[PDB]
Amino acid sequence: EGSEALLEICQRRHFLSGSKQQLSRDSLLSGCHPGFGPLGVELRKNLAAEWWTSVVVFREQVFPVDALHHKPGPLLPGDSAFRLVSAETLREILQDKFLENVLKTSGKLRENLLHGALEHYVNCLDLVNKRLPYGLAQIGVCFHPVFDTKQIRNGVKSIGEKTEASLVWFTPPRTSNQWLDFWLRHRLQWWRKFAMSPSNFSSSDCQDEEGRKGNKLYYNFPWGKELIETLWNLGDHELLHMYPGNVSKLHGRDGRKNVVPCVLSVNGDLDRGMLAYLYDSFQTRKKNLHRKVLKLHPCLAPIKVALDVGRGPTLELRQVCQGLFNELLENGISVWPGYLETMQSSLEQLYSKYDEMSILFTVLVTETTLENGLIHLRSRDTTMKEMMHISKLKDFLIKYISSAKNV
Amino acid sequence: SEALLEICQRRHFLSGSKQQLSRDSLLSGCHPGFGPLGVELRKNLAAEWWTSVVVFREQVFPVDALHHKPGPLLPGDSAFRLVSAETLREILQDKELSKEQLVAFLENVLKTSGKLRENLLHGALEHYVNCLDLVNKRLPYGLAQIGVCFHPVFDTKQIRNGVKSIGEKTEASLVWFTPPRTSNQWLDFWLRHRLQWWRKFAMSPSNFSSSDCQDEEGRKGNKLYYNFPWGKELIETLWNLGDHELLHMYPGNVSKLHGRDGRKNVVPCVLSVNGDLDRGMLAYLYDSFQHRKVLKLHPCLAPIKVALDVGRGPTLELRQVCQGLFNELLENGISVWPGYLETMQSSLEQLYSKYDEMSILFTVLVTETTLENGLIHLRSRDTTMKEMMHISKLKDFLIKYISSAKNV
Amino acid sequence: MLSRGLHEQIFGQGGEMPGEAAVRRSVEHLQKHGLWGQPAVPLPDVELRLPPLYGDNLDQHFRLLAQKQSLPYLEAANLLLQAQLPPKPPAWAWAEGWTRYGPEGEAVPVAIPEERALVFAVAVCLAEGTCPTLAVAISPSAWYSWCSQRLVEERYSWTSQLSPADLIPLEVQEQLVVGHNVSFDRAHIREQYLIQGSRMRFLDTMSMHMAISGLSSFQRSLWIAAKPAISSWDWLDISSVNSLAEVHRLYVGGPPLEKEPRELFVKGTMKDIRENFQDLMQYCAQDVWATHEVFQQQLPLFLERCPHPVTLAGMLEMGVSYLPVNQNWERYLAEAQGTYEELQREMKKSLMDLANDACQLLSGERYKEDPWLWDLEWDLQEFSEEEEFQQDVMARACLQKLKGTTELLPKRPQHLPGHPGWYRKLCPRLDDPAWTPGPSLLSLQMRVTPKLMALTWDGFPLHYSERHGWGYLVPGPYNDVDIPGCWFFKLPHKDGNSCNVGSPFAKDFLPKMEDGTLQAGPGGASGPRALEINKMISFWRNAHKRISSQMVVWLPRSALPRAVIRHPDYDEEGLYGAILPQVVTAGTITRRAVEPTWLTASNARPDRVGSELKAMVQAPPGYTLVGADVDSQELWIAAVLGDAHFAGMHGCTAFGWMTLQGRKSRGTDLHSKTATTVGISREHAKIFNYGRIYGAGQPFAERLLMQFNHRLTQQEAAEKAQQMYAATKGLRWYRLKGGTESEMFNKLESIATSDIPRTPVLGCCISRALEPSAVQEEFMTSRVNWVVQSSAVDYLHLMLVAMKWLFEEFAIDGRFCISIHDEVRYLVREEDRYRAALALQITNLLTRCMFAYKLGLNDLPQSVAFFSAVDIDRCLRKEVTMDCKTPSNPTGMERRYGIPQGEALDIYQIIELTKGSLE
DNA sequence: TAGATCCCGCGCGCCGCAGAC
RNA sequence: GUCUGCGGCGCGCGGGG
Repeated sequence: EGSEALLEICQRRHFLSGSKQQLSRDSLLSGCHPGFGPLGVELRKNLAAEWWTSVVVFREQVFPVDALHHKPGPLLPGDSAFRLVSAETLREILQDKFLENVLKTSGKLRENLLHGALEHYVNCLDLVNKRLPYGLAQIGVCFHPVFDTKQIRNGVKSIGEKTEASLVWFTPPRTSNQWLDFWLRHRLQWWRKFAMSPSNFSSSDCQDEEGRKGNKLYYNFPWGKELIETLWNLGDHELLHMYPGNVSKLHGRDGRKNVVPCVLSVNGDLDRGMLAYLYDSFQTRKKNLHRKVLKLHPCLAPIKVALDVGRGPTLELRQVCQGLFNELLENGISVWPGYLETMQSSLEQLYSKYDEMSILFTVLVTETTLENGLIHLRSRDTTMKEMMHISKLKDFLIKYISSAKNV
Repeated sequence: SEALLEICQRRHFLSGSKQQLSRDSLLSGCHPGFGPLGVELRKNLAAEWWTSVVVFREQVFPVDALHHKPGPLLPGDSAFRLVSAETLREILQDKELSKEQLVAFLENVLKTSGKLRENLLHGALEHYVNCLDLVNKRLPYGLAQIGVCFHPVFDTKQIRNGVKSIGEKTEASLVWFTPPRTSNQWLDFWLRHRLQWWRKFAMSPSNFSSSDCQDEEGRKGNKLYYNFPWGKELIETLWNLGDHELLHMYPGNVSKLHGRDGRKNVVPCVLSVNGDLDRGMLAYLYDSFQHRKVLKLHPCLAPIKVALDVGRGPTLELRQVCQGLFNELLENGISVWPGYLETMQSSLEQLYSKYDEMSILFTVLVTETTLENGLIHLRSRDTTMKEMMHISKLKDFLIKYISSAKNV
Repeated sequence: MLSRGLHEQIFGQGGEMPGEAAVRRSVEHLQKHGLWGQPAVPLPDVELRLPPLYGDNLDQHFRLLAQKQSLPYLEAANLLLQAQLPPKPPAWAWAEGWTRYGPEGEAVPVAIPEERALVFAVAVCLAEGTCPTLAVAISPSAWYSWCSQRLVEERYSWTSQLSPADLIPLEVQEQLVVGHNVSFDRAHIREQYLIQGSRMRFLDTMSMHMAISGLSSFQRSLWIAAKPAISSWDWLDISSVNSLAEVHRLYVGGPPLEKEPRELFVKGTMKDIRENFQDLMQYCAQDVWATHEVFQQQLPLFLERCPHPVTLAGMLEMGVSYLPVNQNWERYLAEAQGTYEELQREMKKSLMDLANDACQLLSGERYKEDPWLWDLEWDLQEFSEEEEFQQDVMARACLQKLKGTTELLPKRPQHLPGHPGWYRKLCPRLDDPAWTPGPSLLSLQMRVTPKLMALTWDGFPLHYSERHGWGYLVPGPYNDVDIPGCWFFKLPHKDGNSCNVGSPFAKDFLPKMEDGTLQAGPGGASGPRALEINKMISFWRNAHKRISSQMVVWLPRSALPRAVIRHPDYDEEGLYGAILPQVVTAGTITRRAVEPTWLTASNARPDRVGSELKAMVQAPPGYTLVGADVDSQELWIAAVLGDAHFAGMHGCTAFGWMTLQGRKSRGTDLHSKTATTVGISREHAKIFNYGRIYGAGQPFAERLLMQFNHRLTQQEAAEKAQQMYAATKGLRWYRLKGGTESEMFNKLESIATSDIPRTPVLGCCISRALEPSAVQEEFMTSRVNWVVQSSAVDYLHLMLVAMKWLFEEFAIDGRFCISIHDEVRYLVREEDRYRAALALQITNLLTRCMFAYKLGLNDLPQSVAFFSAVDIDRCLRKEVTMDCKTPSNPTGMERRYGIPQGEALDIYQIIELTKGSLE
């Protein structure tokens, strides 16, 4: 009814998502989609960059860490869901004699990346001189099992992919509560940033079966609230579990006292958040506006400005775009390279195409640009066109983006 | 030449215990991950690759390739690094076997569940059609992606009979679809550009080299080696594989995988460029080494640009200026190591030696003279001349230095 | 017992002469109006052992208690009254500390003044915060000066307790202090922020000025104006406006006090104070002298106008309030300000988005048909393979240069041509004034924001054409109230809202968002949220100035008592502080205390950012707040006054019958049961009922009913006379307000026009300016409000003196009374906290009985002889079991759950060893 | 009842200083 | 020089408790 169905058109169509005619919300939410389009990849990259800048940059005592996509083979208790079947049907044991069937002593793909961070804690303690309050951040893909729950329609469990960004913060036990509240507030504000309707990013409190507390952040999709980020206060249970040999090596210095740190893990789903921002950017009844457009935030839109030409008496003078394009390519302003299709596309269709692609500004070079150069600049937020001058464009765009970065 | 791995282990350039990474097992991915400095160096290298290959070409776009290929009824002829490759419980290669009805070819095994990718070409070949739809059928264009790939490891006995291992390599891949005519010209163009890019950050570019190789699957091939001190490893590979692989995919239908070149419909020829960013980082870190122990990484690749510190003076009324400078530098996008909050007042010479071993472009020291007239101390990484300079202009000097280093 | 329900008593004579005629009249009056037959549910009998009373009655008991409390300070006041003032010193000293100025201007440095009585004044410079800068005091011995030690150039950055002055001797006994706005001075005296009580008490000449010939709020507009409009003008020669100069001129015969024109204190710097040390010191000494003169002239007037000693003891006890915070106050102020900022940004972002979306209607002149934005401008004004091309021009075709113009680009000559005129006005200049993108400079207060948001009521032309938001806004030229708009406006009409701005018309759209024809409509995404954000924000928006900048003093570790040690909550890097409410003991026409940010009717309410202000009053470890709210104070007072005018038994006038028998739940009480059923609105009737016992008029009732919902004048209080016909049946004649209905308010009028003190309980006098004898006037409503509020403040004083007496009788560590809107809270140590509750209940036994002792009464109903409950908490809040909105939850703060007690407290005894539990 | 008025905050002018056509 | 940008200075009208 125009919500979550008219948006998917102009997504796979504008290559913000992998185009196969999926048209499944559950597939996107589960991570079984074929993939993201180049615009979707750029949007996810921008979102990851913003997360990195806000979490580990502008924040001392936070450092990067890499966790492998797979874990070692042996010393791996537990087993997969479908591998745990021995009820019946043992007629054929014709095979002579790791191998076997009890988990085969085989490695596993990582479901969460906090295990790698917890492993890396001891090595990452020397760079802070054992100062307790400090974090390890990482963005990486996580592999999860998912199924339709229809008999065995797909047979083996389907495998879903989700780009998770995790920060594992080691804090003194005494200061755990206020640090948890501060991280919850900061993450909620960050999510509410870049949002046309920040109220849709809600938060709630939850408790573990061990009594540990945490918070859950949700985005209000048109069908209902969906989880995006989870903060948990592990309380050094797993950190001590993985190091049972001795605690002297594990003691870090807080203030003037040696203590075992408490662990707080905050894990957010970048793909679900990217879908949430896509939904938020799009707008219903008796609006009297029309004009479909993705009003993504300038700080994370995939393409900033679109270059074009029009009514050019000389296409040899189209070289004016070149260099200017290069001028925008310096200092990291991404540009949609137009003025190349050489098609009889009216201005209205081009404007609609750029609006649906979340392009902030449309720059048009006309015949009156060779003398006293003026380039028609149209804005995505409001459909009005300026004149401006060539030499001031780059700084202006920078200033615009800079002004969008903060307030 | 030797004693370098110890310097890597210290300062967290390579994460691991005492001599676990060792000499071998670094060429393959069967080793513990990198330290924070190593991760940041990898990120900088990947950013440089992306800037040189993707953004500056205006016809190369990112592509999203999944780490797994479900492959309904996958063919039985492949490397099969992960025959299961489903959620947990990867059963490796498992050659032969699977004779019993339990875990037979049907259901699990026989690569029916899926596989874990070992190259980035397949995802690009799958997104080929959609990316033409995006480009509007203009034949010459590319698809780039940086991602992890999984390979099998052999020999290097771990326990008794070889148990194998998932060698993980962060590879940067470009798949370039160009018309069959002048495909060799595009091959030479990309070879020259990639070699120039690899030599751009090299302190001694003579080590970087190239060689030619011929095979039957591709018309021509090039290989970049760097000539590591022990020998010539392989850091990059370029293959003119041909339109044949594109034909195997989408076997049915016709006039679907061809595009417009010169107002003529032609089935494209594909070139595969594949560079090892892990081995590239190892190569750059090796060449940066050189009789003080200093890592002369390129300014555009160094993980940490500048570092702040306090020299004597009162403990208070100095953290304010350092914090302000730190905030300004980070607001301007320059990575800074906050050494001002370090306690215990480590030895000045030892501090400088440690800071040099970490490959920091400039060491900034703040004293009471800053409170008097705002003049910080500044030491260069390689020239080791100490000079006085104004605190307000430090950001401008640093960004100018980075820009000058970037330009040749 | 029995007799329609009375209490059990252990004091008072037998007596019991109800009178057959009086009982018959009561019965026959009860047959009509409320029902007579009602067995009801008698309450359990309670037997208690009160402590020994003094005198033959309880009136003499309270008199003796008041004299005992007030003698050590009355002696000091008398000493100050007859003291002889030596001449002012010629030159004021500059040395740090306290300097005494003996005769011939002899300056001697001393540690502290050893004086039993003085007049104090402290001045502050706002530049370096609120720290005091200079002080001058006088005493019967000599003069004293204090330079605040600010002469040194040293940085402290607030957060200190040594900054204020020092006036309490260690005595290792009375310490009366007088002044004008003495609460502000005692904020800069020190040792008043200590958790321990002190024997120093403060008197504020403003509270003797409000009590003696005070000025009404309505009368203030005519008093300033002359420094059916016919009225007398005989009252302007006896009243002032509470300013020091006017009060001194009225009460003391002398030249007008000069005012310093520079006013370096409010706008200046410490350098200016150093340069202007002498003149400012002289001005401060002049103010102190003026205050001393007013106090001397008013003290015998104060005793004469309040002959009962209890009033002075009550003012003495009221003047010492205490509000600990314990490091959460400044933390509470940062969170509230942050939330305010984010909501302002979010609502600001919504308005900009609405403005951007509003640009689309110019694409085809679609704004002409828009009912919302039709009248705006929308006026747009026009007025080597790669080397060959790798560089090329290299500077974006540098051949292009700026030819002509170069004026429009800078500043705003050609500000954004092509855009709408209004959008152009909104946007800032392109580069210079810290350019921010979008239609910034847009805020709630501009005339265009309603045009972009809300536009409800079928119209919302929020224009300033002498009518504000225009509209007939009801059924029945064309397009006067039609939905599409585009009105011709051939002849303007202010229909519907005929009053225009004549009414007070204040804060009426905040509750009209909930239904009330106040919403955005067609937008559906960002319109309503802006209104909802404004609803959350409005309180803090105009309260953050007062709530912030509250003078908090943090005590040092050494000054903490032994209560803090031995407790688990000790030294968690904890900063313990106290807020002095700075409350005038009497700041209105009556003796009711006035405080704009602590004595207001507000509590922790949802959807309000700045709510829960009363919370975060965290007691220190080892102490807790024991408090109680008086159940139906003024309603019961008016009912018992009417009963006493009517007969002896309380169930006689038929108003007290509903007050006693009626209950909130399953009862026909006047609050939310009777008046709501008679009226329309629900839960607003508890304001309409108070608006008749406080003595309003029918026009005010009609206006108040109008603010509840939209109705025409016929259904207002002009034809709908059912409330005024019943209840206060006024204008009753041919009977010699008097009689003929269930409420007896004629006693209040008789009290007002009797020329007595006109306080039926303790005999506190009325302001000279409002007396009919002094000036005949038709301000009956103000006078009846005066008497009822007088009874209220007379009730509060009685509780205060009783609680003080009960605390000083035994070894109870409970003091620091705090009075907020008929709710008394005390800070008491935990070890005796239950006892502190018990006494409070007993207080209501005597206080009510005192109201039942005068005016020829000797009995009281059983139910009203005790409090409903006593709240024993660790923080201040309306109810024990409540939460907060803006924070995550009350668990974020250190707010545990108390115990309202009730009947549990009554099982103990008033001795130190209760039921063997202690020791 | 009591109701509040300096106090911002938002609108109008008239008077001048500049400036390109 | 014009009404065209840029200042001062006055004037209204309304909410606050």
